[PDB]
Amino acid sequence: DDLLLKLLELLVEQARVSAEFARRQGDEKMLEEVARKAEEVARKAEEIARKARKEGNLELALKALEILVRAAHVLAEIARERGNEELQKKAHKLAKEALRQVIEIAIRAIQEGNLELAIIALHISVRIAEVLLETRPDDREEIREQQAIFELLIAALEAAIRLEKLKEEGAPPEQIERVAEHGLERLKEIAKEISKEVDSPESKRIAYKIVAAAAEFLLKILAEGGATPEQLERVTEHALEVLKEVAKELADSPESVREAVRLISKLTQEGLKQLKEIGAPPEQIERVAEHGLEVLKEIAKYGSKLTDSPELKRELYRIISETAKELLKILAEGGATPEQLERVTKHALEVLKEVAKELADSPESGLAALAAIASLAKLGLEQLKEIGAPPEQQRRVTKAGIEAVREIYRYGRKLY
Amino acid sequence: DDLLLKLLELLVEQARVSAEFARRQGDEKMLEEVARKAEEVARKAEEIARKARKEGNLELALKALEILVRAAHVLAEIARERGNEELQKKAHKLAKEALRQVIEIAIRAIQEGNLELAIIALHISVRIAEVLLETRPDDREEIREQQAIFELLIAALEAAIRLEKLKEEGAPPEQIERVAEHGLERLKEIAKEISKEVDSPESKRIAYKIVAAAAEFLLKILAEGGATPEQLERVTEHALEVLKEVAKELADSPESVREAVRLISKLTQEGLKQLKEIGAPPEQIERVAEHGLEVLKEIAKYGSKLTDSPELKRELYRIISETAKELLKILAEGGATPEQLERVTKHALEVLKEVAKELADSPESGLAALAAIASLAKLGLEQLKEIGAPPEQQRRVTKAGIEAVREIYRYGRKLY
Amino acid sequence: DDLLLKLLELLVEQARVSAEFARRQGDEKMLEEVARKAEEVARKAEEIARKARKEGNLELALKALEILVRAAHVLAEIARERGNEELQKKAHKLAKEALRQVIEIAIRAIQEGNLELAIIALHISVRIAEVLLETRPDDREEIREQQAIFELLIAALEAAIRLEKLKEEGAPPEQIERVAEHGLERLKEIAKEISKEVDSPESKRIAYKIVAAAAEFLLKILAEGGATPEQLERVTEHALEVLKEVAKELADSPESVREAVRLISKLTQEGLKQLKEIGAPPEQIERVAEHGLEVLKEIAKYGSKLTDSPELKRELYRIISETAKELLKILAEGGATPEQLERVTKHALEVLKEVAKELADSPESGLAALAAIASLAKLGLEQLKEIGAPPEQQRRVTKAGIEAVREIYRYGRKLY
Repeated sequence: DDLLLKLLELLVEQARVSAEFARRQGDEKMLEEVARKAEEVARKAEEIARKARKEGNLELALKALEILVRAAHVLAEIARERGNEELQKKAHKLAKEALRQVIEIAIRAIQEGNLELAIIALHISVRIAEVLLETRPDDREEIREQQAIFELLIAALEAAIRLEKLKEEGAPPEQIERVAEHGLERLKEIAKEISKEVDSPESKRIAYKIVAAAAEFLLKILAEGGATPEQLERVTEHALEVLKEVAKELADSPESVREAVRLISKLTQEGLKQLKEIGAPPEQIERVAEHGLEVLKEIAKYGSKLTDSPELKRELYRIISETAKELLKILAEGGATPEQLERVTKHALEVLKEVAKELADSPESGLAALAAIASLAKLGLEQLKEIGAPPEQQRRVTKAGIEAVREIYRYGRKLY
Repeated sequence: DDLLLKLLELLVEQARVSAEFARRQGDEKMLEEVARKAEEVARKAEEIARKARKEGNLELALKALEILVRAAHVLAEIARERGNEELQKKAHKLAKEALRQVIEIAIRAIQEGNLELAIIALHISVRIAEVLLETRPDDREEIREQQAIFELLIAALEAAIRLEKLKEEGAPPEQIERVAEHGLERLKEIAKEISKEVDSPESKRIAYKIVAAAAEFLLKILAEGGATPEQLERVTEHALEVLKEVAKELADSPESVREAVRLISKLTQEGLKQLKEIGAPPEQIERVAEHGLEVLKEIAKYGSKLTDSPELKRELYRIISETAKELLKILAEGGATPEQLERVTKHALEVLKEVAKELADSPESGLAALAAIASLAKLGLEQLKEIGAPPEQQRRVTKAGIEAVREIYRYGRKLY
Repeated sequence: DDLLLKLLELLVEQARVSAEFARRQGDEKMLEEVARKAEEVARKAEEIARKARKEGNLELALKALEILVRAAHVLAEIARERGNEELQKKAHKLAKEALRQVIEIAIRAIQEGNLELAIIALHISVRIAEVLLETRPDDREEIREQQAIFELLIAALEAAIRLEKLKEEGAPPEQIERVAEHGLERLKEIAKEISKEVDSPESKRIAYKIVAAAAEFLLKILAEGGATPEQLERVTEHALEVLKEVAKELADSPESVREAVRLISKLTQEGLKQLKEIGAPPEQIERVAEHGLEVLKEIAKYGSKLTDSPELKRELYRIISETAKELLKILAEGGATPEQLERVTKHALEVLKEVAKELADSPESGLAALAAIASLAKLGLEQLKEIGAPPEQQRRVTKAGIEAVREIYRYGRKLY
């Protein structure tokens, strides 16, 4: 592929030189034709960039974005002197989209755990900032949002590199966890200040996603560092608590709540999977599971306060049920006893019951939630079946399931 | 070697920085001294560049050209603000020589087929264009000729990179052939429009060389791709036809014809070489040989109608005869039956006779043509002897030789 | 590692782009905040640069310096529009310190033989020159000193790369020596002209260090080139002689003598190491030893005119004695006869006596000179003991030592 990108660079640079020449000559027809070439080059680059995004070669994607930056610069240089607002609109929107895509790449680079790609991407984002700055210097809010995003990314990167070097240097876990907490606290404070600054929904969405990625990166490097599970658990709980606080600030929209749950659940699941891989005693696993479910429930409750969509409620509840199913599957893969599984299953059902009691407001949603509860009970009983649990355990869980179903039906009879 | 080039770079940059300083001081003596230093640095670079050209390291030559470009930039920048026309004339001429050399390198990069070298060369050609643009705001025509050349190189690269990828992807040879034709026909019509747009004989020479190289590359990549001989033959005809059409526009000077036939001969030689290498039946080879020879004949005629020089006529005859002799020698090395050898020998004698009938205007040119015909007969008889052909075939050939020589004398009898 | 500095690059770029935005907006508060941030970035960079200097990774050191120069550039670019003096004062001082450090690294890179590091250092020096030039274009003497240093480095590097090439080519050592001699003579004439231009003690100190390093490099490359010991000795004499000339021209301050002596001693040591490793006859070693000591005494004699510092005189005598001790150590490691040991030891005592006669001016300085020659006598006797020289040789040397002490006491009786 690289030849095509290099050709597009050659083309776009030629378009720049031809445009500077055409500006010296006053040739509006050449300017029009190179503007067409520049748009078509940008189209070729965009089409290739989506292909690179599909295949996951970040270097090519970033290079394609740099071509898009260069093409935007040429288009903007033309649009500036021509006064053509449709070119200015196109370039500005393309630059916004590039900023979005490079931010997504930056999040992905953090998620994959190589910081050099993120740094390069962030450099390209500063080029995007230069293009944006020449495009619209009066949108101080966009600039400041990009700066906030950048500042957060830099803060995350500073913690990331510091931690990565402490790991490579073989530092004592006590120093590491003090640094990690200081990182989380600083990130939280920065995010909290950013939440005072900004009002773009997408900026907040991005911000929380970055924070979540920063917590996940900490989790990854800390876990690869091989620290004793007690430290992993303590950092995890602090991270979940921070994530809950920062969500309680930043989340106030359909997508933000849905994504916040998706993130917190993902990070919970990841952390529990790390505890499973290190071979932690099930007591710690169960504490993380409960504390995670409690946090999730508190978030679900918080998010629900604004709500008017049964559809969002349905998907949220579905995600909560998927979370419970995943949690039980992790304990089962972890070789947990049926008595640990029933304790967890009971708490999970009780959380589901409480979350249904918060969320539910129609018979239709009541049925859907009930069906989810029932499906969880089915999977839970299927775990007890797979471990060959005594019939009393099966009866206990089944009765609890029936009782929860009955109580939710009593609430359903109040709603209907 | 590169350390010397690197010192020359930093010397150039120090000349730039010291020239900023000297302008800020008003130190005309320092400007004179650093201008001498920059000329001498350029002289070192020019000698090293010609050394690199002799050794065939394109990277060194290109880097040395970039040094020459940077050196020219500072020289021209000083000369412009000084009003020094001798330095301005030196810089423009040197930059034009650099443009020639980079174009030749770009053609060589197409010939060697590593398109990354062609990309790097093309990038340096953009740098040449930038310095030229800062040199000549007035000669927009020369700049536009360079742009046309660049656009042709770009078109060639679009075909080249498309084809390279299309064969990396292992596509149907027929789909490849449709793309290759679309490349050639687009290139040809572009070249025709370029032939209207430009007027420098050398620019047209360059353009034709590029077109020839584009066909040559397509042929080489297609043949290395293992496409069946029918595709090679079809493309070869189309390529010859293209070369013929563009030559019929461009054949306005002695060396233009000489080059045109040389390039047609090259394409023909590569054609037979690939048909030999793939193991095609001599049936295809002999058809292509006839095609190439008759195109050559019609071009040789056409160029002769546009021209008068005795030495050109002599050279054209010589080249045509050497071409025919080499093509017959290739067919004989290709192991074809004696029948194909005599068929081609007869056709070649007829071509040479027609060429004599077009060219000949002095007893000396008659004798030279006769001597060439005799040399062709000698080589033909030598190949019939080496394959051990029946004596009747040998006699048939020498009789045809005498008959041709008789007809040459019957023409010459009008002049003598 | 590098990523830390890359974050600093991002912060620098961000500081620039935000400061250009803040200049479009009139945001004095942002300018103040980013200026503080840029100073803190420079603080981070300075500490990292000290760490790199300690670890001796020159690639990192040069990277860190370049990024420091970038940080200085943005700091100055902000301070210029602000009209702030203290930032300009800081930047100018820091840039001079960076120039000093990069020059030291350039000397070290000449020592470590990979001239690409010296080229990168030289590139950074040109970047420093741009920063200095945009900082204070009226401080022309500093710029001209940097130019003199650059010119000297260029002269050295041109000889260096020429020798590297002739050595790699396998040129006859006589031609290499002719080139090296011409290099040294050219370097001396340059150093003379530099000494006619400059008056900064540090500039002369740097200059002489560079000259000494150039001779040292020439010696090392010629020795690696396998030249016969006679050529090494002839070059060594020319080197000592030219080092003496340039030292005498440049030196008018205390540490300059101490360093000059140290450098001459180093070049003497390196020469003796070559003759020892190649297995030269001790006759050549004894010539080099005498010639070095003779020159050292000429320099010590010259230097004695410049100051009354007792500490300096004691240091010079100390270094002279260390030189004699090292010379004996090398001669003994060379397996030379007790006759060579007495020949050299006698000269060593005598040149020490001359050095005492020139330098000493007090009872305390007499006792120091005495103490040193007595220490030399102790080592000399220890060498004659370790080689197992016959008691008569031990006694002959011991009496000569006592007589040197007697002569020193004859002077001591006039000093007290």
